Amino acid sequence: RKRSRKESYSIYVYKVLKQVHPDTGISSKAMGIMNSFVNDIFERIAGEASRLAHYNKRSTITSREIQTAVRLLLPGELAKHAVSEGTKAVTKYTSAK
Amino acid sequence: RKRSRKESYSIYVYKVLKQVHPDTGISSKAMGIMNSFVNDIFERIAGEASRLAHYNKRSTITSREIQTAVRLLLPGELAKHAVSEGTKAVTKYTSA
Amino acid sequence: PHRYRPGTVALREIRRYQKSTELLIRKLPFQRLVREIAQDFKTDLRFQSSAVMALQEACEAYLVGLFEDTNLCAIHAKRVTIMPKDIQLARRIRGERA
Amino acid sequence: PHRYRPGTVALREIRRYQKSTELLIRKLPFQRLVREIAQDFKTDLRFQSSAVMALQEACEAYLVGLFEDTNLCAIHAKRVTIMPKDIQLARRIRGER
Amino acid sequence: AKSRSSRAGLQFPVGRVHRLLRKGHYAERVGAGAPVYLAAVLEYLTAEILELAGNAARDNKKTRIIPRHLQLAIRNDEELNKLLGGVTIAQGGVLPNIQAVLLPKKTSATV
Amino acid sequence: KARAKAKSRSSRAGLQFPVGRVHRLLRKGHYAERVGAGAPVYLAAVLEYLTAEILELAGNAARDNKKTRIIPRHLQLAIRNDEELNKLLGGVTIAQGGVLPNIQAVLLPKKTSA
Amino acid sequence: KRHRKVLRDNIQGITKPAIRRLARRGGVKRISGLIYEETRGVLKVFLENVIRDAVTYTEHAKRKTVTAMDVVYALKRQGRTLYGFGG
Amino acid sequence: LRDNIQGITKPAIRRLARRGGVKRISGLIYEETRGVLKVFLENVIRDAVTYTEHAKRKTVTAMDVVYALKRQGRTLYGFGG
DNA sequence: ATCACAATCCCGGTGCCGAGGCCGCTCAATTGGTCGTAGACAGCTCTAGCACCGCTTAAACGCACGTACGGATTCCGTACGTGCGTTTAAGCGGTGCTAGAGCTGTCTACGACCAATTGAGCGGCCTCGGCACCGGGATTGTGAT
DNA sequence: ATCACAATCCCGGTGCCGAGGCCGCTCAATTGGTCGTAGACAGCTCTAGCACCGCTTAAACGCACGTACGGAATCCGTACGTGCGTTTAAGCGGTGCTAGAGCTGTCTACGACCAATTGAGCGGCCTCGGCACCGGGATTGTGAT
Ligand SMILES: [Cl-]
Ligand SMILES: [Cl-]
Ligand SMILES: [K+]
Ligand SMILES: [K+]
Ligand SMILES: [Mn+2]
Ligand SMILES: [Mn+2]
Ligand SMILES: [Mn+2]
Ligand SMILES: [Mn+2]
Ligand SMILES: [Mn+2]
Ligand SMILES: [Mn+2]
Ligand SMILES: [Mn+2]
Ligand SMILES: [Mn+2]
Ligand SMILES: [Mn+2]
Ligand SMILES: [Mn+2]
Ligand SMILES: [Mn+2]
Ligand SMILES: [Mn+2]
Ligand SMILES: [Mn+2]
Ligand SMILES: [Mn+2]
Ligand SMILES: [Mn+2]
Ligand SMILES: [Mn+2]
Ligand SMILES: [Mn+2]
Ligand SMILES: [Mn+2]
Ligand SMILES: [Mn+2]
Ligand SMILES: [Mn+2]
Ligand SMILES: [Mn+2]
Ligand SMILES: [Mn+2]
Ligand SMILES: [Mn+2]
Ligand SMILES: [Mn+2]
Ligand SMILES: [Mn+2]
Ligand SMILES: [Mn+2]
Ligand SMILES: [Mn+2]
Ligand SMILES: [Mn+2]
Ligand SMILES: [Mn+2]
Ligand SMILES: [Mn+2]
Ligand SMILES: [Mn+2]
Ligand SMILES: [Mn+2]
Ligand SMILES: [Mn+2]
Repeated sequence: RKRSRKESYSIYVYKVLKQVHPDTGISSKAMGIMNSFVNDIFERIAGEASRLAHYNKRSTITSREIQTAVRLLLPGELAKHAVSEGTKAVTKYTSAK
Repeated sequence: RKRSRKESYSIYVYKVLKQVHPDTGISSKAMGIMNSFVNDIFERIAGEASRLAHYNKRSTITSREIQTAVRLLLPGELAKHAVSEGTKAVTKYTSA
Repeated sequence: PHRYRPGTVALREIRRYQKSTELLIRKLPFQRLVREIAQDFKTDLRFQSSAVMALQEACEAYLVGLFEDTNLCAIHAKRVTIMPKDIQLARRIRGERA
Repeated sequence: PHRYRPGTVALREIRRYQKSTELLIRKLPFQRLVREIAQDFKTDLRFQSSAVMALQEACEAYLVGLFEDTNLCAIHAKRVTIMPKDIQLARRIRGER
Repeated sequence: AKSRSSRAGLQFPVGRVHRLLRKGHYAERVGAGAPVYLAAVLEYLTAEILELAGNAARDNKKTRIIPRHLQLAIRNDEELNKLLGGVTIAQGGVLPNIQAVLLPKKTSATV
Repeated sequence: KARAKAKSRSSRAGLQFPVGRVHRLLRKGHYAERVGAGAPVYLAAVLEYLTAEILELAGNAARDNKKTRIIPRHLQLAIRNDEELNKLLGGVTIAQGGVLPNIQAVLLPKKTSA
Repeated sequence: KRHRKVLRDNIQGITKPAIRRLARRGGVKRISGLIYEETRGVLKVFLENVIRDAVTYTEHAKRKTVTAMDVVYALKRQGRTLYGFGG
Repeated sequence: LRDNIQGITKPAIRRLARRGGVKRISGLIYEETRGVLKVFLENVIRDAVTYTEHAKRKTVTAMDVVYALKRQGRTLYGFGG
């Protein structure tokens, strides 16, 4: 027989799981929910980022559109922590040219 | 002098107003509401057509994505009439 | 004989069902209702088994949620008994109903 | 001499305000609240006057709608008088909390 | 028929809609038929509300449609009220509507 | 002039989530004509942060339920007991989640015993 | 082509106890006898609405098989986003 | 900018109630209504100001408010967009 | 309070199947390089946002007074919850059939990209008719009697 | 019933200014040509949806019975609507100041696109440890007394 390659975020969700709870697993259904969750928030932030660019007559989605999209979409503390992780990752990456 | 170009559906709203109520006019604010409406429904129909093409791995939005978008977005009779006017307008354009 | 006072078994049932996550409508009846309704829209539709399970998970969560709002409408009226007028108010305020 | 019975004027006021479209909050106290609230998120902000008018249109239409739902919660309890518990139930069911 | 609108039998601007569809981050490609169907749909919905709105104007002895007429037209039409259920019409007000239990008792007997 | 020891954009960013993947999904998504280099890094970092947050609370729910594996019920308990995750996912149904134990006070039986 | 039997009155397979169970999960202690037919009616409207959108996606894709994804996309349209079937 | 919430007067709230079909109003509604209004305005203005900052402006536009209301499921017609 | 007794809770034993690890092949992310253009930036204009003040007056305010509403109480009838024995059909595990999902390879109609052309639609300017606002004085609606 | 009297209606008058038309300049739509690949279309494999069937049970069902519920009916106290005189400040308008929005032009850093490259992540394949299920004791609450 053959295959049919379907991408999911499963390996990254496992890696992150291993970091926070090193002796915990996850059922395929729970992983299904985490995959739903990642796809959902992705679409929300990119969607909002698209509009932000369009509203401001800009051709390009930058980290700054992502940042503004995050403050609009996430509540309170979640937004603060999300922006720090975002800012830290972009600062680190731009040094690692 | 000369303000920056600000596009609107105003001339087309008036042309349709005159087909329907030739003796009727329209306030500036009412024309603002009608513009908001066209922009709103444009956004909703184009948005659905976008998702529809993507769910089906298509790079192109055809009148077929617009029709399905319209069936998902419009209630019952509005949809029947909207599909009819849309199909009629493609047909008559494909011929001429 | 032994006889529970009315409300005691109802309260046990709330504790048991709020503790579990299992689908509460029997599956075969749910699947025939899905096929009858779908048929009336288009004939000769098949269903992935998982499509019927997605509809059953969505329908059950919608109704569990509605019954919460409905309960709050009953209690608002100083009742303990949900009535169709409570469902109608919750649906009206939800924007599901005119 | 003579006086209208309680509720007779209130009916008349409903008929009057449901016939009309005019904004029912004095514009200048509304404008001060908007500015006061804005300052907590960003100091030395200006507003297009049409920006404050958009906010006033949106707030009064929301509150009118909330008052319709509140009224139905009051009548549901066999009352003719709206109370805070009525606003709270309408907002809980609207999913505003 | 130089203009796509005239070719389509439309008042609304097919060329403009085609441009907005292309510039609008909806797909890599837009078929020729798409902006005809969409323009047509937009005209039809515009006609439908301007028809009910014009009626409201005449009913209120006015020559000119104002926002109130648009609000009366939309909220009194089942399908339009459902389409625009999430929308506030600036300066629209609301439909006259008093709950039966709020009305006085009709004097109720004689005189 | 040897070029490569392959270095993931994820490793450059200090992330487990795939910067490569996320960039490609942003270029294929018809979101804008162009996507900057930082966009996918920031976005991948926000998706990682929120994942960590749900898995932290879900792991704890599993451990409370005497289980080593996270099930959807654990994700629902985590999400619905957290004010901000609950708001973020207020319009989302978790299949096989069930609900929080919650009985309105008035429904509880009258004062008994001592 | 055998043709499956005719489907009639299947709304009644949403039984009084199944509806009690749902109400219990929803925190309900006491249930008027008219609740069962009102619930059936509310459920029918919800199912018709989601199935209508889902079959519209199925038609658009030129299939005769309603996928989980057509239901998931139909739920999302209706503001009833469902996780766990290909979200 | 001290206590501008009380600028929303008992009578102004009573007018809004009237347009919403309300015949009789408890004395506690006025403070309840003020709380609800502040929460509504805080939520819409936070988002509007956020669009302002992203546009690197210092002036809140109608359009900022219209995008804010759209995000909150409170779409407003008559102010552009 | 002080019981018997249901129903739930908790425990370790049982055995089963899906979580999770390996493995090897492949598609997609990476490296490196070229080319053109979006937007950051710097400069300049004049819009419209803001401050401030005086007058006019309608709206807000607060206080008196009394009605009709909400809430507490008592009651009575039967709609519901509980539990019994009987009835019903879901669930399960099984085989048996093929429809249609979904993948590949082919290959041209169709939509992107482009240059050159011109008329549809935009802002500027102007005015006059629709409608807001008024008060004359008419009939209706509310409440006192 | 009668009888204010405030509200409501409709009327023609009147004076304001924005709807809507005319003009003429311009940029975005159209025309006609190129060129590349998206997707129709046909063919092929085989996953998974559907259908039939016979048990075994647990769930669904109808019915007896009663009690706690909901709703009807009454009474009492004051919250809240109405109307007044008094105070407040919104709205108006007109003047006077400058922030900064919104536009321009310049130049280059940055992201699209292309080729060559290789290992991250895929499905296939396998297994054994987590947990669903069980039966059997302890423990917890309810209802009787
Ligand atoms: Cl097309
Ligand atoms: Cl960037
Ligand atoms: K300005
Ligand atoms: K199949
Ligand atoms: Mn940890
Ligand atoms: Mn155990
Ligand atoms: Mn296996
Ligand atoms: Mn696996
Ligand atoms: Mn390997
Ligand atoms: Mn690689
Ligand atoms: Mn490079
Ligand atoms: Mn530029
Ligand atoms: Mn009463
Ligand atoms: Mn089977
Ligand atoms: Mn076949
Ligand atoms: Mn096929
Ligand atoms: Mn062509
Ligand atoms: Mn013009
Ligand atoms: Mn007069
Ligand atoms: Mn008259
Ligand atoms: Mn007149
Ligand atoms: Mn004009
Ligand atoms: Mn001309
Ligand atoms: Mn042209
Ligand atoms: Mn292809
Ligand atoms: Mn029997
Ligand atoms: Mn009672
Ligand atoms: Mn004035
Ligand atoms: Mn002024
Ligand atoms: Mn300056
Ligand atoms: Mn500037
Ligand atoms: Mn630069
Ligand atoms: Mn794998
Ligand atoms: Mn193993
Ligand atoms: Mn073992
Ligand atoms: Mn098992
Ligand atoms: Mn057991």
